[PDB]
Amino acid sequence: EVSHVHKVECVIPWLNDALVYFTVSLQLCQQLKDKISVFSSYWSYR
Amino acid sequence: MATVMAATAAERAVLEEEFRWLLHDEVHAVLKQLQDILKEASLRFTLKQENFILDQVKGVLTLQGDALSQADVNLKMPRLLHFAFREDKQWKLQQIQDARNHVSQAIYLLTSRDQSYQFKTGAEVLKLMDAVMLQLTRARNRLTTPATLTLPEIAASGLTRMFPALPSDLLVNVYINLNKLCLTVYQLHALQPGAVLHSPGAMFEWGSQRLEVSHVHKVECVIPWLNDALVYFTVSLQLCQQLKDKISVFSSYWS
Amino acid sequence: MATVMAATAAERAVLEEEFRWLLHDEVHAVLKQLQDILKEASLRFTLKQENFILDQVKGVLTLQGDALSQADVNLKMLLHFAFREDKQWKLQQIQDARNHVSQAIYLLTSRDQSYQFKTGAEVLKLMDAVMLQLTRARNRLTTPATLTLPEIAASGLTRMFAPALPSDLLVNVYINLNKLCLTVYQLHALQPGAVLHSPGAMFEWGSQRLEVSHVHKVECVIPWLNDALVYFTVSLQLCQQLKDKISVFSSYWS
Amino acid sequence: MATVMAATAAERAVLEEEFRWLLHDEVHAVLKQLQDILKEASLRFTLKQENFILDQVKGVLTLQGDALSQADVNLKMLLHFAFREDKQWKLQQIQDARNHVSQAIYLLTSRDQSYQFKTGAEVLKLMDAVMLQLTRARNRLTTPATLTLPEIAASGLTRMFAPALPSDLLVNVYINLNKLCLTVYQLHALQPGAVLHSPGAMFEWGSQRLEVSHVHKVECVIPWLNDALVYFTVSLQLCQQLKDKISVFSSYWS
Amino acid sequence: MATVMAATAAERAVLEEEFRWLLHDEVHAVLKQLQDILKEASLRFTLKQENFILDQVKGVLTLQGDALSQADVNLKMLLHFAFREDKQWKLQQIQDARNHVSQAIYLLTSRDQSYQFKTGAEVLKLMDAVMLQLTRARNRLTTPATLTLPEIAASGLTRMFAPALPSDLLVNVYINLNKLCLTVYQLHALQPGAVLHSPGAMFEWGSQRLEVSHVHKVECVIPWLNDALVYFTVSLQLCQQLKDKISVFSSYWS
Amino acid sequence: MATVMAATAAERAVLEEEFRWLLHDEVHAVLKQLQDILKEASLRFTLKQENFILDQVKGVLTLQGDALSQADVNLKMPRLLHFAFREDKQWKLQQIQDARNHVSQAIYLLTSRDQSYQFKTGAEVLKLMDAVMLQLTRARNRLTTPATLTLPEIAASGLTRMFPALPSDLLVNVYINLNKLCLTVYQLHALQPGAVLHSPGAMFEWGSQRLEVSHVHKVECVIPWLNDALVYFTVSLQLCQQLKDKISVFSSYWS
Amino acid sequence: AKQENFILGSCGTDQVKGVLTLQGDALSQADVNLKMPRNNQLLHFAFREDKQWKLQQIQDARNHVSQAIYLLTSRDQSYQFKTGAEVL
Repeated sequence: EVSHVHKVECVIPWLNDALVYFTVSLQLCQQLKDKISVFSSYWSYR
Repeated sequence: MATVMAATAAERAVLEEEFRWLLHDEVHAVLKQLQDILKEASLRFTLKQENFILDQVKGVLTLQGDALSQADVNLKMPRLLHFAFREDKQWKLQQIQDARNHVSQAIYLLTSRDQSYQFKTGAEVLKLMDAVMLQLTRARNRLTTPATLTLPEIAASGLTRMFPALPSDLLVNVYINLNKLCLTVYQLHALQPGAVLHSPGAMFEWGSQRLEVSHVHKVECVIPWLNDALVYFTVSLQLCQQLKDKISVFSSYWS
Repeated sequence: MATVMAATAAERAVLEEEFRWLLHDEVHAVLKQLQDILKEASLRFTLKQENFILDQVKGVLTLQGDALSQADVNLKMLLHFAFREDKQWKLQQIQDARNHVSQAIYLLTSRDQSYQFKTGAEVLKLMDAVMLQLTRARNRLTTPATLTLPEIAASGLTRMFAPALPSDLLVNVYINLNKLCLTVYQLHALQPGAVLHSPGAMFEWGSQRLEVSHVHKVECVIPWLNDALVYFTVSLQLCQQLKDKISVFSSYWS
Repeated sequence: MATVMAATAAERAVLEEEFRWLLHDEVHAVLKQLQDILKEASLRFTLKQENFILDQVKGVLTLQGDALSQADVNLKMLLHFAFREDKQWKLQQIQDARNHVSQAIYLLTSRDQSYQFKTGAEVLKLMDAVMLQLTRARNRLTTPATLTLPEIAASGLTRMFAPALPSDLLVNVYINLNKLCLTVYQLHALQPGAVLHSPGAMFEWGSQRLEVSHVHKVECVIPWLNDALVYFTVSLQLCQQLKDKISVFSSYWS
Repeated sequence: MATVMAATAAERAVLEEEFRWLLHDEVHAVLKQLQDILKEASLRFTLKQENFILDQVKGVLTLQGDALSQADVNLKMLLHFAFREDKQWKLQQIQDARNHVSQAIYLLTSRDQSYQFKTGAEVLKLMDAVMLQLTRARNRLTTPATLTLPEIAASGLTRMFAPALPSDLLVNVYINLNKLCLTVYQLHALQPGAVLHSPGAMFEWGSQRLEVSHVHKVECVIPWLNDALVYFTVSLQLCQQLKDKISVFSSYWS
Repeated sequence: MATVMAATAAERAVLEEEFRWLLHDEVHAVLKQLQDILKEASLRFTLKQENFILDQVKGVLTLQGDALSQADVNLKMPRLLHFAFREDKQWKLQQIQDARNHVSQAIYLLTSRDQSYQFKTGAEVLKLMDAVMLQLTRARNRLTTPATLTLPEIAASGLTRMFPALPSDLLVNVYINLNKLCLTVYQLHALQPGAVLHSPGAMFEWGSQRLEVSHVHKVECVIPWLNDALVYFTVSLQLCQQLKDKISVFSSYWS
Repeated sequence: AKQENFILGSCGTDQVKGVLTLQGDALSQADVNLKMPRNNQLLHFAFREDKQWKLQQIQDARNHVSQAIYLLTSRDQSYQFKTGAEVL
């Protein structure tokens, strides 16, 4: 049986950087998708 | 008594949930059917007949997909003249390209969704339906005769350049009208010392000269695969509308 | 099965209904209590002590309702002052407070006590209105900060004393929450804003520039003002309690 | 040029992202601190002094948690009173306060500390909930104004004294923010409302009409109540600070 | 009849127009007054007394603006302390308050006084902004509750005394609304949170665990802080009055 | 001066009130007219002609209300075959039932209101109008040719079972198109080792076999009472729209 | 420079403290002090030989990153797209 639980933690700066990069990239992708959909809904991409 | 009310509330909650699953299955069924129909509609725009014969002015046009690959025209005057393209050249009909784009977008809207999520209110389905229907109605609308094409725009069109090379008493326009490939010849008349009418007696300026439409000759021919495509659009629109209506009935029923 | 479910909507709906009747009775109980308390608060303002004695300045003021009917003041600088004729200086704070009380009571008595309880937002609006009136009355009773020394000078009170008084003295009488306050400002013009009310404050008056050299403040508790304030506090709490219960109810069944 | 602009959306988006991680860490830091402080505040209410001595009336009260286990009172009118058996009178204010604390702590411990910060409106809602619980606890600890003399009479406390006591006396024990309060109301029925709690207040009880002739009030500071209140104040300020920082952030990047 | 009705829209519209010009003049009057008062409040923070004397601990502090330039302290435990060099400890509360004042004044002076009165919601927004700045200044001046003993220890002030001082003493200097406050915490580490600031409070510092054994608090009124606070209160009331009049107007003609 | 402004304000208040009564009377007038027209439209769906003769394929159909009581069909092949129902059986046309339901609902919307209340803003009238118009437009839409009927749905329809009993090289469909009773015969062709087109060359699966439509024969005949009903729908829709527009003009006029 | 040693926990607030050396996805060291079971005792543990503890989360994430980059780089960046749907 678990009697006690001890949890310690630390920010990992480069992991944090990675997450930030993932999020920002996701945002770039969605913005591009939105522009493409907006344009394409009326005009042809080519 | 609280036990009655709780067991009870569980009974209504169960019925509503089961109905939510029914509606889930209905939604995805209709969506799948939409992808099938719309992909067939898509297949109609790319390669079926290619040569078409179009009154008192006659024409043989070879149309491959969206490209009017050739256009051979005979005009019977009070006198007959005969025209053709540069042999090497193709005139693209923008309406078909546009329509094909809208179809492509609709199909993307249908295939870029996870067909595996649990059912919700429906407002999201409603938005999907609106998007798809907008694309379909736009495709159909583009296929229809554009009213806002001026005679100077027709003159400035590449099609005039595309013919033996011919005078400035004649303008030639080829367009699509729903389910019909259309050839129109405008016979003109320079005037002695707007542009929207397209009827005999319409006036406009071109180049640096002022011109009047003297006569208009209109011939047309049904394009079978365009007709199939339009039929597909209509059916898809109705399927979408039916799904929207059922979702509304459901949502109002349990609220 | 649909019969189970119909029985079920019925029993839930019955419980909720009965609870709305409970809340109905509670609302009107509280409202009636509010009218009682507020009418007593009202009775404090109309007509109980009238003479009041207010350590280097002392004064005897006769206050009748909102009217300061007499003010006999002794100042050690001993010089002595009184009112002329039988004239009364009205303390506007009391008038204003009485007005807010009157309005609250109107809000309570001009309503249909055959309410057949609806939702509660209407009750909530009523509660807000009444509470606004009460809090405003109490706020007015409190010492007004935004009174300038030139406004004090331009007040009729300065004109009001017998013998006719000097331009090195200003007299102000006001109410601070629940105690009659008498303040004497001793000035003297300087050789060749107005908000601080403290020694060393400067301001203009008439066509001359003056500085407050010191300030004398005496005060005395007014029992019926205290009663009124207690009534305001209790009424506010009753209102708040009703609002909170209504919110709990409405969130409970929604 | 589009490449410049893409680089540009990238750098702005990176800065904003990093700042959201900062705000993420700040939020959880504050939340953890709130749980610590509030759990200590909670520990003050459960089980530290138990015997308390409360100038013309004096009393010795033994208070265990929310239960007034004994109350031995001497009154100069000298007469002497005590509890019967080993019975305890519960002070509901403490119970209520403890409930609000319990709720706040639940609000803090029943949340996912793997938040991956979103916007802040959710944090803001949490902050509002907790602050409401704290402010309510503190408000309850404060002297309730809306307690009528007949409610005091109908309270079990009157029944609770040994020897069995007279109908010219009422006894009330309550908590005012942080100090145990004992009040004795001396009455006497008149010959052929209820809210003021002051000498000269009139009310009905049983089938007889009574008037408060005078009131005796003694009080004593309760150290752990004071600790709890200090905790409430500090927690409220921490919450407010977090709300304000979130608002600054959200307005800054919007 | 339409002529009657046209005349009629004309007369109503004229009355409402004239009243908007009245409200226009009132708004700008109040605004100008606010700039005057707030600029004086501002003048209190920049440069008037500088030396202050703050019953078992006593101290002489020289405070210049926001900078505590010197602090000579005597403690009975008699031991004596002072600053090193000619260094100044800045009291951040004063800096913050001065910032809020600066912002309020900007809000007032960066606006077009050729307003041609519109509706009032814009005025209301301005009033809200200014009032927020004032209330924040005042709140900051008040004693911060959320300061932990380890934060006090980590403060530069502990490092700041000559002779270099012991680890059984902590010194904190802060401002509480309007009076310079000096507090000495007497500690002693125990044998093998931090928020209460009272005797018997426990916390960690460095790598050791410490408990506050007792606390000594002395304070002294700062006259110009008091003036500033009075200014804040008056400004807040002026703002509130303007808001209320605007609301009455807008509800009156709607 | 306040007396001027008050008497004055009373003058405008009086004019606006009187106009509100005018609009009240107009609203109820239009509503009554709607009940009359719609009840006549309703009466058209229940009992007028019952026998109908419907190109190169011919038919005599007996239609009673919503029930196709009999359908006698001659098909002229390259060779003629003759078909009839079980004599005893009736095929119900769902479009008519649906339309009749919408009409019933519209009439309920009109008759279940107190024709005696004082006039208000109109938003309530606007909602009533929207409801009624939705019912009418739905009735009309249902009467129209349903596009979303697949060939396998036609095969799975009871109508096929209803005929002497006939092969699986023939499918028979009877439906309504606005103002025309329609009979369509699909001539099929099993294929050697979607379904939406309804045109020659369309493919689909049925039973456990794969089939292709080889030819399509379409005949139709006007149904007089359906035409009357449709005319009624159109007129009612216009009456509703006119009332909506007038109410909007009023409400914008006095705001 | 990129950080390799990380401090988890404090001496006073926690009963566990650790200095973990994390290299890429690999936990190369975990040097841990535990103040258990009593508040004056302390036990000590640390990695054994030159071992790598793989944090699977980091490896997986890195794989997905690689795949995304592949999707972007497995294209002729002089490739004109045909429809908008292809880009989507």
